[PDB]
Amino acid sequence: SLSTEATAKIVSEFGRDANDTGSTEVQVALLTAQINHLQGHFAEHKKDHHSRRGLLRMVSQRRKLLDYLKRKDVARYTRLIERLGLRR
Amino acid sequence: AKAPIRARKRVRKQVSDGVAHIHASFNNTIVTITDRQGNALGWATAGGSGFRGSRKSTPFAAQVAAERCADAVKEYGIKNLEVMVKGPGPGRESTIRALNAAGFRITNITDVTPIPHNGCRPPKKRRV
Amino acid sequence: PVIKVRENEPFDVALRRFKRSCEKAGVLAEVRRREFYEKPTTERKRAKASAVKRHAKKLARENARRTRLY
Amino acid sequence: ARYFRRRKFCRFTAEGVQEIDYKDIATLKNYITESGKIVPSRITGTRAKYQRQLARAIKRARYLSLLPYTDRHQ
Amino acid sequence: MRHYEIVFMVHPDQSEQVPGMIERYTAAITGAEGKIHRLEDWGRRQLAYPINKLHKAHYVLMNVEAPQEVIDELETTFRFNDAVIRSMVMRTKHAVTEASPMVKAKDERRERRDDFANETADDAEAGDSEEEEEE
RNA sequence: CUUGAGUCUCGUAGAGGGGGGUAGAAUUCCAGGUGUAGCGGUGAAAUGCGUAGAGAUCUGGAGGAAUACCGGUGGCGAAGGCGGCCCCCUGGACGAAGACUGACGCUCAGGUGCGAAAGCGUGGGGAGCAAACAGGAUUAGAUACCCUGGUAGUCCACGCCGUAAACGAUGUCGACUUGGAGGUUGUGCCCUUGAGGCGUGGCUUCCGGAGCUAACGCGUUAAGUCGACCGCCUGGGGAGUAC
Repeated sequence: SLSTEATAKIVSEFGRDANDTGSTEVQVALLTAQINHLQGHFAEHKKDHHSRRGLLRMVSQRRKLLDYLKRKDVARYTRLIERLGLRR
Repeated sequence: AKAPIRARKRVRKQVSDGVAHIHASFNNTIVTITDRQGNALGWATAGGSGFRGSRKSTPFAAQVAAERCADAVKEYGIKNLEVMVKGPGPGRESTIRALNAAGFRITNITDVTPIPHNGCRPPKKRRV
Repeated sequence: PVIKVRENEPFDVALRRFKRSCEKAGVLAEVRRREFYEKPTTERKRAKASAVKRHAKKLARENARRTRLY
Repeated sequence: ARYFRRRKFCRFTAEGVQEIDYKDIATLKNYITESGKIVPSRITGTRAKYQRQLARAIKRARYLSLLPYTDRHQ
Repeated sequence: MRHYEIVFMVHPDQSEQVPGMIERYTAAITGAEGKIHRLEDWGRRQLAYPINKLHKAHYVLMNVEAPQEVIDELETTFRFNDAVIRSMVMRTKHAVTEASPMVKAKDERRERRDDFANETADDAEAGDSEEEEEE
């Protein structure tokens, strides 16, 4: 679930120029926005365990699709990690 | 307890009407007549009928308790009574019946047997 | 315990059968026993178990005839 | 003839009265005794959706005093 | 936006307070691009059991849509309102803003069975009969 | 590539989590009024409470756990797990069209994260019940049995090793296998004529045919037909302890 206005910003900037939501680069970016919002919540609410299950899903898929993207084009990968400003 | 008394004529306040509260327990019934504005005008009990023990806690012992409370308030000058009932205990009908034999009208037979929103945890009792 | 459901025409005897439909159950029925939080789902909720008895009671009349036991 | 859609006695043998609305007192009293409490959903032959949703809509209605909360209130 | 169906009642003697209060709460809903989709006044009605004492209260079904952010501030203000005795707001899922189950009983109230008295003139001043102070 | 999985906007159903708000009621308690003799407990009973005026009742207040009947074989989570009602934050699941990427997959030593319950450190909170502790009652004698008084505990917040009966009395997930119907839900259609039917999905479950079991039992969600990978067993007692 994401706000409408973010979902279109993500579509303009990420995936292909067809403006899709299915490609590896834009799905990484869609997970990231949901992770990013949640780590802001997860400064407190430290006993909120059924929602954390979800945190761990969104992180686990993000790792996998970035691993996939390095198995695929090295151009697409090197751009993506730098355009989406990921990790620390 | 009650006595085998000669015929009654005595005055207190000539009130004509009252409300009653019948408080039913697991061992007993407590029957208490009050004024309509809320002030105790007299009581009886089923252990005070001297059945004692479990034997105090039956439809017949409850009866004799209601007829008891109903007797003393004739000196209060009551002529009609109405009732509230509050409990699961015995004297289900036989107590309202006793009040009615005292020559009273009893048109409003109000169940108020209280449902707390899951109140205080009970003694566990037997292992079933 | 006259039961709150009102009797047709008021009288000194409460008509305790004709009033009850769903009273005591669950609130004041497990009286003087130790109270649990989530237990009722498995202690009390026995509706499935009781529908099979309602089906067997209505089935057997017809089958007692059909086997020729009647 | 086609598309008559809920004339009378049609969909269910016991009619669904409300779903999740609680502001009319009379739909709610359709399943509420003179003791001031709900009849079981096995007895009524009510459809489960409306009943499951009624468990929220009746607690709501008691809390807005459209209904008696309690036996004491006669 | 998401839909929150609020209904509330107000203590009779204190009903003169709500006609000022309502016009800020509606500006906080339309100022955020929400809508008030009916605003039905029910007249004075008899409570079954008292709420904050007294056996009477004056009924309003407002019927809101507003974004989730704004209704959270506005509900905490209504609950700590001294004029409001209680309110209940129902879930968004599968929620109606048309075709009122009480549509005939609302019209009946207003027409023929109301108070016709000054504390229920105020209730309609917070009702469909809105009279409101300038901002 | 799609045949695996994943993802966007719409709709839907539920007690999933985490934080906020909120009403009325018995016990109980405080204040004032009224009022007399038992009250309480059980198999029956005594301890316990009361004439120094108890018990109960009216009016007002106090206080905290809790919130049903609705609540169903339901539904949600990962096994255990979740129930007043409402809002904020947020997970996970079910349907449907337009549409997309295209094995990005399975399992998992290590691992980080996380509790039914009580245990547990301090703060907040205490109404009721109760291990202990006193005493009664019971009697091969009575710590068990049974009762009365009654504390920590139960309740909230963070924090510490996540304990057991962690389950369809299935390790996981996945692929394949006559179905019908229930419980109950998206949605096209019905005289919208059983919690109903058909069309097309859904979990969840009863029934029974193939196969499987020592027997119960399972049966299309397997405990069938098999598939991969991990965890783990090798007689009892002593020991789920020791090390």
